[PDB]
Amino acid sequence: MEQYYMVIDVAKCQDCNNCFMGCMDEHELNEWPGYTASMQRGHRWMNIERRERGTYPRNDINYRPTPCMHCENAPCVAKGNGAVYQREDGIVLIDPEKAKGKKELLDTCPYGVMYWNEEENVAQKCTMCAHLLDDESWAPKMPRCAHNCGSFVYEFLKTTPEAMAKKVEEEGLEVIKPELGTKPRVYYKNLYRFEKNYVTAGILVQGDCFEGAKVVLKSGGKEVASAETNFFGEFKFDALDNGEYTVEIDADGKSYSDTVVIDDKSVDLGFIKL
Amino acid sequence: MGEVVRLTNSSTGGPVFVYVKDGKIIRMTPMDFDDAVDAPSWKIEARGKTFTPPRKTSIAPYTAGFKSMIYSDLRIPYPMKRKSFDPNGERNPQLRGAGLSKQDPWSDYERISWDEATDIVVAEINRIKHAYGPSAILSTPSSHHMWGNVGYRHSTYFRFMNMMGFTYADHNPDSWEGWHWGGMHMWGFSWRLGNPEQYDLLEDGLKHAEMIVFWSSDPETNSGIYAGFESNIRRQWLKDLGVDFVFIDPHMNHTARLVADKWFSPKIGTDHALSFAIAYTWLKEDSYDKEYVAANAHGFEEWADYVLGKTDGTPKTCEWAEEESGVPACEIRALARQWAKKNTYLAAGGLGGWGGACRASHGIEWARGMIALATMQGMGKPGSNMWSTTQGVPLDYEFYFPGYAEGGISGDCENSAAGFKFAWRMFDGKTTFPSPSNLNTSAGQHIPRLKIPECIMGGKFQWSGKGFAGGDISHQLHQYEYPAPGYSKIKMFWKYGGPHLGTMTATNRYAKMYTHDSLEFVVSQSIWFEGEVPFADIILPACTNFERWDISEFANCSGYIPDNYQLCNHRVISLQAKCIEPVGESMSDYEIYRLFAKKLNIEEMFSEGKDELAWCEQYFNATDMPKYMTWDEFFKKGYFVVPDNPNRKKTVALRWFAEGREKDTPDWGPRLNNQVCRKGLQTTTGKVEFIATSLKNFEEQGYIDEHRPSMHTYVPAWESQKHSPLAVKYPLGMLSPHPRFSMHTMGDGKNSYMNYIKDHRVEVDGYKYWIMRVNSIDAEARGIKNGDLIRAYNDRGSVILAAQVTECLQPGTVHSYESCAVYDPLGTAGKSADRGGCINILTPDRYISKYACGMANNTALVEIEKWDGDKYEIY
Ligand SMILES: Nc1nc2c(c(=O)[nH]1)N[C@H]1C(S)=C(S)[C@@H](COP(=O)(O)OP(=O)(O)OC[C@H]3O[C@@H](n4cnc5c(=O)[nH]c(N)nc54)[C@H](O)[C@@H]3O)O[C@H]1N2
Ligand SMILES: Nc1nc2c(c(=O)[nH]1)N[C@H]1C(S)=C(S)[C@@H](COP(=O)(O)OP(=O)(O)OC[C@H]3O[C@@H](n4cnc5c(=O)[nH]c(N)nc54)[C@H](O)[C@@H]3O)O[C@H]1N2
Ligand SMILES: Oc1cccc(O)c1O
Ligand code: SF4
Ligand code: SF4
Ligand code: SF4
Ligand SMILES: [Ca+2]
Ligand SMILES: [Ca+2]
Ligand SMILES: [Mo+4]
Repeated sequence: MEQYYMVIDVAKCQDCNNCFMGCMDEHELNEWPGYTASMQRGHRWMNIERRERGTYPRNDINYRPTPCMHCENAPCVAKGNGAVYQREDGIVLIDPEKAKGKKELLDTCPYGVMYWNEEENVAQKCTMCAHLLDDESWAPKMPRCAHNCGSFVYEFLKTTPEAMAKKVEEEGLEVIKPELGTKPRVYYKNLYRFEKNYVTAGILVQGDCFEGAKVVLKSGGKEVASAETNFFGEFKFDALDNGEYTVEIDADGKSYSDTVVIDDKSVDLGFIKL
Repeated sequence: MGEVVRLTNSSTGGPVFVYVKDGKIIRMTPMDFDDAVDAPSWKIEARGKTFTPPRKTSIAPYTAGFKSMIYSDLRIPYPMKRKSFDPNGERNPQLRGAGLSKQDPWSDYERISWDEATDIVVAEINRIKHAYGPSAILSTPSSHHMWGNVGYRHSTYFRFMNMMGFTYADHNPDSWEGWHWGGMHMWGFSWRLGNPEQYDLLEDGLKHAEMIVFWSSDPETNSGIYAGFESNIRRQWLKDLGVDFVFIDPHMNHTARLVADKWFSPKIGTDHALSFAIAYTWLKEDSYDKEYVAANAHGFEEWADYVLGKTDGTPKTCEWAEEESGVPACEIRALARQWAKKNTYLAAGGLGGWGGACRASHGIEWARGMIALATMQGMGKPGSNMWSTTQGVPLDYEFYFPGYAEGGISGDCENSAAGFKFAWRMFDGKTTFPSPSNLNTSAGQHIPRLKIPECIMGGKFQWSGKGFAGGDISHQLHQYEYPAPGYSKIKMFWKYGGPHLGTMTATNRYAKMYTHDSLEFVVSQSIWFEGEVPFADIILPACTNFERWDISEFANCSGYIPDNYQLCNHRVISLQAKCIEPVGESMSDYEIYRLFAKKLNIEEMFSEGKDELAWCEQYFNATDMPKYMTWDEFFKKGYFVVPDNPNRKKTVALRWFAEGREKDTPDWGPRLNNQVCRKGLQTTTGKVEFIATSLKNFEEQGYIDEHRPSMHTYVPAWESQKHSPLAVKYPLGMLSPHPRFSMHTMGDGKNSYMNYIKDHRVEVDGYKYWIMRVNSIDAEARGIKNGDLIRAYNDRGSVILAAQVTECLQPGTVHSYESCAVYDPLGTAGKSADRGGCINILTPDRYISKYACGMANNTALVEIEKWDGDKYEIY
């Protein structure tokens, strides 16, 4: 009993929106009996979250394509009163007809991935193009997002829970809101880009960017990370949890250290003139 | 009634497989190759790895949602006539755009049949030709078009128009401005309008690249052109190889946002200050290829003294450059030192040339600054060149297949590149003939696209060059006038499309020109009811390429961009199948023209008895395709993957020049007569001229032009923050690059799916507003918050926009894409604030220089504030 899984590499999203345009292309003007009515303009079955970090000039930005998690322990199946069901292959689907007249369904979602269709008076959302996955004719054998990507962000697969579990540990795959225990089958690679923060700076020596300066990050006094500054005299420690840290710098025997507070924000220490 | 069928077609966003059922398009997707019938891909062994492309094509966003454009409710329904227009009575020119002025465009028109619509246009055509002559009939499409070689403007449009009128509003080299009116004088490449060749650069880069400087380059967003996201994996390869990526762009563009190792954000119009400071550093530290320069440069000694500040008294230091651009001196110097000691490729622009930086008030010096830098580092030798990572793919340059620029069925040897090779293959001087124009030529009459408003409203104009002056370096210097000697002023305007309000400069003037009483008749042959269309007297519905038969190659423009199919991972030639019947009462441009040809009594000559599919087969036979398959086999398969050519010898771009030997690439130039024993550049000396001999001649002949000196120097940008008096009122520097989610106007608006993209348009109280990115510091200072409706304005007009607060811009700089398809005046057309998002209402219409008659859009000074809701009817 093989199940479907999807892996999204945040580090590779450029927000071109090929996914999103892919659903729309597949669902806005088409109706799929047994799966879903036509999509409503403005809905985001595929919601590409955008998050800028830091401040000019050492800022950055990352994106998190967010479809349906089709979680193994689905809350809306449990509280959907039969209007939502789970297939053997892991896909979680809304019954297009049983769901009509029930706006309450949207609230059974911790991820808020379902949208209310006015014309159809029903909740709608990600179906993982089950209609396409259930049809041999669809040669690609994968959803429209993944197929429309030109950035190699998506990894669609159908394997055993064991094989997926093995992949998760090798690649350090993560899920959104693990603490809720819904167990999403949509995993994220390099999720720290979107969920965590960093501290950066530019080291100068005698007015010029210094390369090879040794930088160390500490929390509680113990080294958390380290690196040497590049030719722009910069360093960047990402994947940091909120808290206080100390940055220590050694260049040409000249040392410098300062504290940094990470509070759901990334910090640019600016130019450090040594 | 039937099953789903997979068909093929293409677009400006890449080829696509089209699934059709019961006469309706179900979906459009990228193409999967079938290794059982599609030839194997190329391979590049480099630095211990084997690089080969994905067995698939890719598409752009606007192509992914293209279906919503085909079935758009803003699609022109049927022939339309302006109610207030009476051919035999009151023409009321002053009422053109009246509906638009009362925010009710459609109400201005009434439905009419194709028969009556064409009869009306024909009556106008014949009246005007017998009273004033064909030159009194003005006409112009625009830079881009629905994909398809046979139906492309260089083909169908020209073939018909050349047999009818006419006075062409020749297009300014928009894409190349800086390189065209500037770089060309420094290194030639006129046949590429200033851009460099790029042959075999991918392998050279994979083997030798250590660093790439993306200057005014966003390969992801632009893809060079027409290439979806074909190059994304190539930079991934480079990245994984350890190659550093530095981006210099006022805006932290999309490529930078993805793989930047460092980002520079120079104030608008200040890039050449950086190039000058980098050169100064190399001269002060002897960190450049002297041997190279000593052999391949002209006037470098004098230029060196300028860079060193001996002759003007101002050494071009990184500090001096920081004060000009806002970019840290130390960072400028560190980049200079790294550039000098590492194998660095200069990615000027997204194509290998181009770059929004080239069409701005400092466009000429930026272009020359890029050539200067790449020259000093010995471009052409292994590990050093101008390469933007989008071209240089090892495709079979020996296989011949026409790009749309080669003219298709027109065979116009002067207004298309048919003369190079296609014309000779397509026509036989026996059974099929070309359609030449004795008017759209230098000795005839044409007018500048950028100055159509002045020609119409002013009745007169004088300028330099005719359109794309790629013939030779000095062709752009030729002087012209309107009306041309012996020719007549414009009486009629036959528009093809209507994007100028969002794509030209200080565009309110394009709206104003339509009501001038000198304009007796305006016809609009377009697809969507948008932009300029609501100003016409008669509107004719054309259809997209998905509703007609055509043929084309993935991203193949050719002509002024010879072999640009090298932008893709594979050469994909596909049949553009008529997937569905034309929508509503529209028809293909060719059929429209065929109908006119019939009523103009020139049907036989125009069509030669062929329909679109007939012309496609003849087109097919004039290429190398027959070597691999017959028309029938091709028509059936739908697409063809050109086989790899493993054994051909590699000829890296400019290496022949670097090595002082004969030109050996497949480039279309320099012409033999522009070289001594076919060595050297097209320039007189055959070298890179820091002091351009051609311009020195021009200025010595009496054409004094302070903003285009013969010697590449630091000419302060006439529309920058510290050099223009305007900065007092409008302190913010605005750049307006090409739209991320649309191929210019083809994607935006039209009630398409692209309008729902978060970073394209923001819905506010029911209306989806265009976006303007503002640095948090400037937003904060104006009480502006993310999502607020703001008013961007200057002496040229006002535009209402949705604010996007960001860190991706140096404080003092604002960003808002151009090419908005929606013109939606809040008051009188051309006299009030637009909320459609036509940012080009605010760009400078002043020519780059007195004689460099190109657009300088990307350096515009504006002021913004929270919109108080007024309509600002003050223009
Ligand atoms: N601020 C700023 N302004 C710029 C630039 C910049 O960087 N900054 N970029 C400049 C550059 S490079 C360019 S190339 C110009 C783009 O200039 P263009 O004029 O703006 O842009 P397009 O959107 O391609 O417009 C082509 C028109 O032809 C119509 N059309 C397309 N296909 C067909 C067809 O098959 N049949 C018919 N009947 N009509 C058709 C379309 O609907 C459209 O209105 O913008 C320039 N302006
Ligand atoms: N999605 C999409 N792709 C397109 C197009 C489109 O409309 N939409 N246009 C197609 C066409 S016609 C062409 S000609 C090519 C254009 O290809 P390009 O000319 O390569 O596009 P850019 O010119 O790089 O536009 C400039 C980039 O430079 C920055 N920039 C603008 N002005 C300056 C400046 O003065 N200095 C510096 N340092 N940076 C600057 C901007 O932030 C932007 O990311 O794109 C093609 N691709
Ligand atoms: O945008 C440019 C690229 C290719 C052809 C053109 O005519 C053009 O203006
Ligand atoms: S198509 Fe790929 S790169 Fe584009 S926004 Fe979606 S995941 Fe991101
Ligand atoms: S993401 Fe929401 S809609 Fe999807 S399965 Fe989980 S709880 Fe149900
Ligand atoms: S899997 Fe299909 S329904 Fe789900 S976001 Fe992707 S394209 Fe949409
Ligand atoms: Ca990113
Ligand atoms: Ca070097
Ligand atoms: Mo262009």
